[PDB]
Amino acid sequence: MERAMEQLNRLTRSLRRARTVELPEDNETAVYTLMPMVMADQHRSVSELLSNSKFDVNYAFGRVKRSLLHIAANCGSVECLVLLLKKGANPNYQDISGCTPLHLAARNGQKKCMSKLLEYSADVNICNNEGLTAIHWLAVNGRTELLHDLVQHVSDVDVEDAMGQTALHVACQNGHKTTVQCLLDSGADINRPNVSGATPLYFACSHGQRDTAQILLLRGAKYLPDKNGVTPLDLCVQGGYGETCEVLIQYHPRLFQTIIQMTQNEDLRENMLRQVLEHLSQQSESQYLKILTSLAEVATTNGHKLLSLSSNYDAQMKSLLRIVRMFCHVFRIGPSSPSNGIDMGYNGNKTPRSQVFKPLELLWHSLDEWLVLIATELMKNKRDSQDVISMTANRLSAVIQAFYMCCSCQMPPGMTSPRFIEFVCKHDEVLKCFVNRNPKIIFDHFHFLLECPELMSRFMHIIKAQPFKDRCEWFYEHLHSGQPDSDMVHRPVNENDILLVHRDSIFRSSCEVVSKANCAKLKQGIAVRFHGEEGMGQGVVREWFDILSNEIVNPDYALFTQSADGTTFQPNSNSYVNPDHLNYFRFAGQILGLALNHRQLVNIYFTRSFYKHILGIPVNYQDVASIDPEYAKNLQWILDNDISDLGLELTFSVETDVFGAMEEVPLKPGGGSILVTQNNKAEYVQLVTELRMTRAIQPQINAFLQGFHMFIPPSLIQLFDEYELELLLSGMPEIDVSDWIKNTEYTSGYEREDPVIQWFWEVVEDITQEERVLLLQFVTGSSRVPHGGFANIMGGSGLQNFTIAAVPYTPNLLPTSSTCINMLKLPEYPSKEILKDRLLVALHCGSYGY
Repeated sequence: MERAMEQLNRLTRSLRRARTVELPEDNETAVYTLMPMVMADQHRSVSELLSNSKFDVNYAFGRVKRSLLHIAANCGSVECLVLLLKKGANPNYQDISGCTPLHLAARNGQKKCMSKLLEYSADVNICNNEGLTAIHWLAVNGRTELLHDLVQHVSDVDVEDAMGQTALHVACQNGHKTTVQCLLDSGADINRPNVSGATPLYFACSHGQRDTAQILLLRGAKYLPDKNGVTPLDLCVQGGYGETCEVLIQYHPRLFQTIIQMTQNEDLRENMLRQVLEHLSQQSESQYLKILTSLAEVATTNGHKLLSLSSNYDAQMKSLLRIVRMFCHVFRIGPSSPSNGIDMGYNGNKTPRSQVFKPLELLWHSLDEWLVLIATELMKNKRDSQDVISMTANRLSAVIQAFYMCCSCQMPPGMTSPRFIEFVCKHDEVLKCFVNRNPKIIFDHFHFLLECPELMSRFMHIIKAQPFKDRCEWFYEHLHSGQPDSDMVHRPVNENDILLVHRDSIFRSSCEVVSKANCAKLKQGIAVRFHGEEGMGQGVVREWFDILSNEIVNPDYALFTQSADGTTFQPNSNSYVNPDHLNYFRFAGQILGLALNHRQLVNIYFTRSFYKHILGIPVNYQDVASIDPEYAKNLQWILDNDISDLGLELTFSVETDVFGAMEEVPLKPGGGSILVTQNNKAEYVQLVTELRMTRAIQPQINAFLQGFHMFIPPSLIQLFDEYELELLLSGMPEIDVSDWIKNTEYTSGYEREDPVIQWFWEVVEDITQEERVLLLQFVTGSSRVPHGGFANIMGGSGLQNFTIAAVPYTPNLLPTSSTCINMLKLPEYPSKEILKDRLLVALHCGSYGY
């Protein structure tokens, strides 16, 4: 058979060293003298031949200071151990490690070996130098049935290890149940404390173990704390261990309520309790409602106490909100059936809303009363006015946030609560006193209320009379201190996402590289690199933007063209000729947010119209001057003379090239047959402006916004106008006043030093920086200069100069501008008081309408 080699050569090695020889005088050879023979099952014959000998095993061999008796416990034979025990070989003799032969047979499971040592009265209590013993060694090793056969021979089981831990305390820490099954049968103590008071119970919950804690309760363990007071319960929380907590509750239902009281404990990890409750909510519906209803009684308590003027603000204020993010989170998970998964809570299925929101309503009735005060206050105090607005308005704004957080749970994604709406209009006169009191509360408490887009759409009540010098700080303050739509605050960190740039053609190459790379991966110092060239750590970056700036307007690509003013750029309507047409546009919009979000500027300026579309704003008829003034004039004739005197009627459906034939298409959808009624030409002026650009462009423009919106929240930059926006991109320009004085050209009636003009510039010197800059746009659109300055005016109608002309009339009329000529136009203001009254007043309303 296969193991016959072992059968034969067990007899052979007897012959090969048959003649007897005494063991070595040295410690190195004795292990060499017998170790193969013991393994080779000579254990009986060696016990026969070494019955006559003169050496002892305890003269330990080699560096390790072990014995063959340790090997005797290893290799698993007794008949040699018969003779070894006749010699009196001390089992409790130890290595340098302090270990025994027993631990080997324990480690190896040689049962009969473990027996005979105790027949020699082995001191089991001798721990090694590490402080661990056999019984400890086995429970961890999960070897129980021997431990039944072992522990029976001793009564000192309670005797601890070096540190005080019993094997029972160990097994619970490891979850070795059947081990524990035997130890208790063998007379183990249950509530035996460690030095710290740690029962085996405390150890199990630390480990997150279920089934053993079930058992200790059956056999009648006790729920106790440690020395410092920490319970088993606080562990499973800190562990996130849900199912173990469920077991305790079957035997101590008082604990459920204790959980709920933990949520107002600041020290805990909110992202652990979600594991617990979200688990128990799924456990059963009869538990489910008890949870939500139980949460609210804490909320209703804290709120009335929050409104109490004695309570400290910041403490309770999180303690409330620390609850509701779950309470919202649970309802969107919805009612889960008894011992079964989720149910929706649809109509007819018990109306969860009928009960759970009920305890709260006192909070909202309580709420409205204070606001009713303030209305009577503000209305009746307006002539004779610490003020409660100054004192406690910070508090209420905590609660109003609670009223959007709750109501938006019982509506679908992205859909507004109607009940919230009516609440706003009732008190709209009051809320405006808070925003003017503190504008940037809008970022913290009223965040979603006024920056969720469809609400921002609806809640323009406030966004206008939102003060505007607020914006003046906020070109930069809410860029540098962030723009908190949850993400313009901190960045991720990314290193190994390097871009290989193709210097020879960056545009087409980088089109690919970006569309691969992911979004948040690029909100950091971008790893700009070329093919096989380091160049610079990051200073190379600026080449990438600055160069792409001129390559988008690379006219051979046919993306953009100049205005009639020759200075500003706009998208080419006939760009449809391209084979690949739209995909390039998407590349652009991805750029600008990165120039923005990393707050480095760009040198290009576009036409004023193109900004109005980005902000979703409508166009006016002046915006046609970029493409062709003649239509703008032709549209002006319509306003110059009403249709009452008109003989040539217009059609509301006109031949137009849209990258096709001169197709006559309706100006209004379907109503292409009507004509210019006296009450209808306003729309005719309107749609010719819109649908000349829109219909030709709208497939193009949108791809730009998909990427520009990718890295930017649209809800924020509705903040800015169209005249504040171009400055974040190309920087606040420089203005030499003298250079602007010298290049003037006075004409059409005015002389260069009449009283009015001397008094004009007197007003300008009083003006700020962000208003003179808007004057320039009002007459040139363009907002910034070339190198040579105003002496090197780009002009556009040629490189012509900042010019002025007259339109004489009494001060009733206001200024006007002609852009392409880069000329200003002024009705006369015949006095310095007229100037000091009308001009100072006329410029502002003239320089911008609200």
